Amino acid sequence: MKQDSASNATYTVDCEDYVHVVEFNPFDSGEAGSLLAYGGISYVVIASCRFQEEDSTVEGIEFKTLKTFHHGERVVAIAWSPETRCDALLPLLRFATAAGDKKIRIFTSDFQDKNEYKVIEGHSGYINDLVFCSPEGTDIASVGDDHTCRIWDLDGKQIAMFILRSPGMSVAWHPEGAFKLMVAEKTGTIRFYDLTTHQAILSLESVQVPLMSADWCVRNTLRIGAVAGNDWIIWEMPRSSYPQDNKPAHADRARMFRWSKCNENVFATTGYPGKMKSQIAIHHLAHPQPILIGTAPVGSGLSWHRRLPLCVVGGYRKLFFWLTEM
Amino acid sequence: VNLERSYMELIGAERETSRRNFRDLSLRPDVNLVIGGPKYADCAGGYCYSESSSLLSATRNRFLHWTSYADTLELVEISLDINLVNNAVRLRILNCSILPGGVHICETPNNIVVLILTNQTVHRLILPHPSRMYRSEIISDSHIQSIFTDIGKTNFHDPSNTYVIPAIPGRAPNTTASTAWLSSDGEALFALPSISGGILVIKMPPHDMEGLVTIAELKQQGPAHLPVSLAVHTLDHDSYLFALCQDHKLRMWSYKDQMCLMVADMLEYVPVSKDIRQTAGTGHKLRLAFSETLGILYLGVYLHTPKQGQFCVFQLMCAESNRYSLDHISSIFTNQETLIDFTFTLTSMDIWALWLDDDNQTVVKHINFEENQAGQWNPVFVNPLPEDDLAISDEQEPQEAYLECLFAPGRFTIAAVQKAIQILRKGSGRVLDLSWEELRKDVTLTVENEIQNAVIDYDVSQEEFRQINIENWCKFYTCCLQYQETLSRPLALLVHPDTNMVCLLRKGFLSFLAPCSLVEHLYLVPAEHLLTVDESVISDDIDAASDIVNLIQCLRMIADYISEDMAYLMESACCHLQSPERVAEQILEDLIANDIDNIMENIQNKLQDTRNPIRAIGFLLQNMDYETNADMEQPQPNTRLNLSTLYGSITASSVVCQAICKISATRFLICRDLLILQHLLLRLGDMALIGAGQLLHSQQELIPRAAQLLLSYYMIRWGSQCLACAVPVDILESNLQHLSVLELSDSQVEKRRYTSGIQTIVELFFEDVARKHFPHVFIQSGASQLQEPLNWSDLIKRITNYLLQLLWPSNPNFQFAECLMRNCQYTQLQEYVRLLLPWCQVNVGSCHFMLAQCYLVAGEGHKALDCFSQAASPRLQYYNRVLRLLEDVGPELVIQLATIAIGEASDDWRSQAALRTRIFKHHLDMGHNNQAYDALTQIPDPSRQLDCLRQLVVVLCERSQLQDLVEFPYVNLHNEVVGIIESRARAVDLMTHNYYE
Repeated sequence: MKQDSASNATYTVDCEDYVHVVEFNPFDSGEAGSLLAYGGISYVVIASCRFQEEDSTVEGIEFKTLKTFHHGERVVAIAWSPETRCDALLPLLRFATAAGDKKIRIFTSDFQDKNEYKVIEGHSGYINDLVFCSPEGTDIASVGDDHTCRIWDLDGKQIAMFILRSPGMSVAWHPEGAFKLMVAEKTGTIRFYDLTTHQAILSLESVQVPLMSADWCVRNTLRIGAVAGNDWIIWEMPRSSYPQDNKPAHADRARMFRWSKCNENVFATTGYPGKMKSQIAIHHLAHPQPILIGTAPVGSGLSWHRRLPLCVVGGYRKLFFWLTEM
Repeated sequence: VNLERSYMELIGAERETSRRNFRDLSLRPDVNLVIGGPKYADCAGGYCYSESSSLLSATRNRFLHWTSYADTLELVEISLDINLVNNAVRLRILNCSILPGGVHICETPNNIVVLILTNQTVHRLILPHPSRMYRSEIISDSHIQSIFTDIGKTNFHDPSNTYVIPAIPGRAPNTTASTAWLSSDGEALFALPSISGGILVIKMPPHDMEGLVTIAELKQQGPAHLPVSLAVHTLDHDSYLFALCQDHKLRMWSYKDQMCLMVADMLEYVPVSKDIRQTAGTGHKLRLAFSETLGILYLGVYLHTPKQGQFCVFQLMCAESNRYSLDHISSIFTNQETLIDFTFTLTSMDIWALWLDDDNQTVVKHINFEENQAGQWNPVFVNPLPEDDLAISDEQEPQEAYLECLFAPGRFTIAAVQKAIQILRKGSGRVLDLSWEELRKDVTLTVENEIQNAVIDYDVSQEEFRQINIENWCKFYTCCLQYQETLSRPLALLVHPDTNMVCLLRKGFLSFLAPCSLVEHLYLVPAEHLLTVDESVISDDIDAASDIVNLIQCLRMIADYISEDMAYLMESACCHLQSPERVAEQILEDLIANDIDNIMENIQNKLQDTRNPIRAIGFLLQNMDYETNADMEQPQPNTRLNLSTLYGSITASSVVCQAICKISATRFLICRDLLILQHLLLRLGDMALIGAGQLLHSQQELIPRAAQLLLSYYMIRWGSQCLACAVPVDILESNLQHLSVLELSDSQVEKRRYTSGIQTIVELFFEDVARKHFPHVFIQSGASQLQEPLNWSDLIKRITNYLLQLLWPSNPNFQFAECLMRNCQYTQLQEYVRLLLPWCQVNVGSCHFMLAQCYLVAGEGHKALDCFSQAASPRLQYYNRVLRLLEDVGPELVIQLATIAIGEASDDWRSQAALRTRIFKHHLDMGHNNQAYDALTQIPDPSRQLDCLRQLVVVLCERSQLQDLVEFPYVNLHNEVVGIIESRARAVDLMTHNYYE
């Protein structure tokens, strides 16, 4: 009976309220720090994080809240826009959020007094995940429990609607190949839609159900990672629609899956918020067991740093950061 | 008497991926292979045990059926109640061709005896009767073996179970007539036509006695005397052999006396033409039925004439001088359809017959040959073959549409898909017993490989790729449809005399016949047979009956002109939550835009003949409504254990749920045509065909009601066509753990059977929930008398209506959504509650509770709040639950949520207090003195400030924040704090305490 030594968070940042979702900026903003957005009960905070591993002048972590957006509803999923930049010439901050009111709110700002938000309506069921589905950041794709994957442009109009057979639980844009959108249905079926033909190219099937998350590997666009039930699942295309690896992630309902943006072999999965403290179990493809197991006492949301090997899990009034030694 | 005129076919889907493990047995008689032997057409039949109608017998709801092609016999035992283990046998009599109608099953109080006739050998098998295999009533349903379990131990080479027919006098060549039976002494006898025109009777000794087989030839003879159909009837020591021969004469034979006792010309009853007497009757058939309660033997004979067939039923009359004569009961004519088989029952006095029309389509009809005033055959609504072409929308991907059509419940059988695969791959690879999911992936991969091989160039246009996709999938679909057409050929009919259970035996699967409700009967009957409907059956008011008939006529005239585009538009509007009223109006405008043949003027003319059309609308919408009141009384746990297995097999579930599917589909079509007709009456009401107040009633109450019924039937249809997903055991167990926290798991985990078969969510609901309540539905109907025989018609009707009332998602028990939160199909669950909640008013609180659980699992806890609170102060209770979780972390959030809870607090001050204690404790541990103090003052308990302050000062003196201690402004209880400190400090020692300082 080896007691798994829960890893303490390398850095901890205090917040004002519960963090329901947290998402780093996966794109280049022009600043020395890597942006971060976390959605609370009724707000959305944009911050700039600078760690010791980037600058020896920073002792620990330097967390600076840049702007606080009033939302009014619980934030369940945040999507960053590729046009997000913090340059002094013409700063522009754009991102999309889904809320508990089944609506999408595109916030635009220049970090100065100009702040606009737009509400997009049309979802007949709650939205589970949304991502920006164009390299220019012009379209927004959201999947939810109305059994639909919709493509919204920036003006709130619907471009296309792909009918799913079950609630989409995670949608992701192909990092390199254009016009290929991945939609992870809850009953295990992962679908790849073509945004120019509005057709489905190919479907993958998980051996376990329900499928709670899916994410692409930015460093290897052939590997797809997911979590279905208790076990994390990995596919490798165009070889076969069957899983390549299938090992237990959490003792109870692995929920979120996020591929590392710096290593093509590391991925973190967060246990479900329930009877146990929400556990993060960071894995390595070469190891049968997680290389790091941390306990976020209640954690929803998981995002990986763009350059460092550093993952974040928004907890209760706390952002827990975990460094995975490469 | 409920004249259940029209029946509907329910496909008993053999959806088990594993072929019933056909125990292959090869019997090798000492007979050489005759190259060039006659090829017999495939045949089939069924046998139903005695006492199958009894509720306590061990043969309850059990029956045997068999299909026999060239040299093979496939026996299957089916039980609607419990799944039988090893219930299939494939007997291959090598070098011998099994006769059409050469298999006869006979029953004894200890054994079941199967008598097989071939072109050269005759066989006899002996299997244990079901009442003798099981001596103990305590047998788990999982292991009840079929009587074919121990067929491998019987010696088939025993010369008492196998005899070779001699060549002289021998059997006539190319003849199919054959009969066999068990005598009163247990001897197995086999009769067949002789070369000389008589009957050749081969008699075996009893199975437990040693004896020599005896051969006798009954003779009265050219090829004109050759029997075409033979049947036997055993009377107390004797076997009366009836011979319907080529020369249009019926001959009754006595085997004991070996003398022909009656000769009856069959032509004295037909409207003779001179040409018939010179043509041989190769198409005649003969069936006998015996009524034990009356001691009457009925003879149903069919006369194949190249111009018009004829059914003739006769009663056998015995004079005092042992002279037998036929009495004419009825003569029924038929159309030019080619008969395949026909049986007639003596409990309902009906002639069941199966034909093939001139398009080779399956046609089944039935008729009452005693109360036949009109000469009309009541129709059976046979499921049509899948459509040749599949319509694909430009937004629908061809792959998904074709997979959904091929793998839809009830469309295609596993064998057709497997055969299309086998031929598409051009390989002789051993097809394993592939699961349905693996079969789907195999189809996808094979047709994808065909697509990639069809794409020669690298620069294919997207439209060109779509066309190649459609073409490849259409080729696959056409091959699948060819093989489903071959596997759907009709072979024979099996009717049960006691339970009225009728079954249609097809070459590839078994299909059950069920009685059709009045609405669907009137809607689906052809137009020529609608003008002759007995208006007394529809209503006691002749005027109301004529109104409903005219209304159904117009309902069909609207349906006969709805193209596939309008039907798909209505179905899409139902899918995307569009309003079906405006959609029906748009379809009406398109119809009036395309009224080329003046159908609209005819609909107007026919509605003019209607006196009260709104009364007819209200009648149709009342018979199609299963909205139940909350008086579904909960089950008392004292149900007799013998009823828990009633209709519990995969076949019974599939048949009942196909009944639900077909009823929902038909009534969806009726409500669609009814909405279109209602918008029509609105547009026409302006020209004074309906009154103002009547029109107000129609547009205020009748159209929203029709739209709600249409959404409801689309809901039940989608539920009956949506496939459930395979859930691994680890996830299901973690789920049943997660719900023991919420205490929805009362039922013990009693080895949930591996559902290796494909089941829709309606079938899963039927097996898990709806089947446990059938004993009480049986008991409440006045069935306290355990002697009444089971009736298939009434039982299937009550079961379908009860499953529709539960599937009208109004079930106050609410176990479908409770289960879909219990399983991890939260998906079909959110869809169910979503498509459900707007229109059904019962279980709103339960729907909201379960939607809250789905959102809790999806990670959305605040909408779980809202749906738990609509589900049910309850809001305060869920707030307390969420506060427990935040406190587990360790507490600004806790503070804020507790503050909201104060406003909502109307009942639990105790819960408030505990949460405040926890907040204070956390804050003090973290080091926040003032916040801890605030949480403290808020506590509604009598003396916590005091204890909490003791804790505070001890912790502080230890933390040594004594300057802060000095600075703190003590309250009115300043003198109290000082006193407590002093007391404690003087009570304790001086060495380990610096409290004096």
